[PDB]
Amino acid sequence: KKVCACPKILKPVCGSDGRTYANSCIARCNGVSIKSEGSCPTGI
Repeated sequence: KKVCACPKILKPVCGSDGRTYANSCIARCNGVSIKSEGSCPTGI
């Protein structure tokens, strides 16, 4: 099984699954799309 290696960049974003990613590249490798900006909350 292959997997993407997350880069060393900062200012993460929120995918359309409702989870945090270091960039759009990572959400895409999980089958998610970018939705909003910043680190996403746990749901609180």
